[PDB]
Amino acid sequence: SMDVLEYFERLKNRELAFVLDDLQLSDMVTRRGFSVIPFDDFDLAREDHPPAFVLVTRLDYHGKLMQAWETAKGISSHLSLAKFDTSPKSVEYSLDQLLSMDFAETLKRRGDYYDSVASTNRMEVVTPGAVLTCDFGNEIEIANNDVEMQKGWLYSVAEFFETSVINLEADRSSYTLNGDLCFTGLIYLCNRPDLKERASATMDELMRMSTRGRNVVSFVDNQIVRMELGGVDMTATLRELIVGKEREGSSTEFAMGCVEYPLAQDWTINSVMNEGSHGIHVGVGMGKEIPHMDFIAKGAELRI
Ligand SMILES: [Zn+2]
Ligand SMILES: [Zn+2]
Repeated sequence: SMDVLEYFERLKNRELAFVLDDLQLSDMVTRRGFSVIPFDDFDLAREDHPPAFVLVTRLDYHGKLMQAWETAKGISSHLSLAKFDTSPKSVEYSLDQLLSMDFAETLKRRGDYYDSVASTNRMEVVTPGAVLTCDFGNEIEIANNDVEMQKGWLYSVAEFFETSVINLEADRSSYTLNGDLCFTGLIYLCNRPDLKERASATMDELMRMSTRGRNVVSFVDNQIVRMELGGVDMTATLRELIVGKEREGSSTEFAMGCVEYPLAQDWTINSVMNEGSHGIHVGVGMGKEIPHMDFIAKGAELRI
């Protein structure tokens, strides 16, 4: 059972089997010094298989990987970009971001942030013109927090870049949000091709707006009640895409990014890498009938 830092040092040193699902992306990966093997040729089931990094670009392959979880018997994480933007531009950006960052530095902030959620009942997020409060319940649901990677467990890399609390069982099974959050940009995640066809165009509009000025999201009783992007109120567009669907405005994720990205971020690119941006991000939607939006505030400071 390999240690997480042991895993990523090998990733930095190109000592991992790079499993790839779209071979048209092979040249960009091999140009970065990795030996690539197609997805359908790597035996995740064999226990002696070498420690692997899987890049899933396609939703059908994202499903094939999920089919192999209970059968997996070795060491593997995977960067799942199938549910975000899967263009070469997004893929090159995601890999450049991952391969440039300081992993050990990221994992300790992550460890420290979990040392903060467990102890405290209240968190205050201060952004330039806003303050957000988070009241953790007595029973919080969290994303996998293993620091030594277990055998047969398919780790999503992203969960190594953030400390994430989520309201999965019910609307407020873990935490409640009241107040405002001024954020930098956003990403959005869709689990189905049906949803991605409907919302992607709109969500990309919202992302580009986020570059044009003040971004602010407001919560009352853990329900999103206002969404300002580029200094303009878009709450009407928010309601059209959440009303009458799933839990509507219920916040679904409260998480803390732990990555000091050395390379410039691009907030027009819907890549999961941006969710790990050092700071705070809030989640709305489950990616089923509403895209799971993540309003990400970078330089945000925390208060207990
Ligand atoms: Zn998150
Ligand atoms: Zn999220």
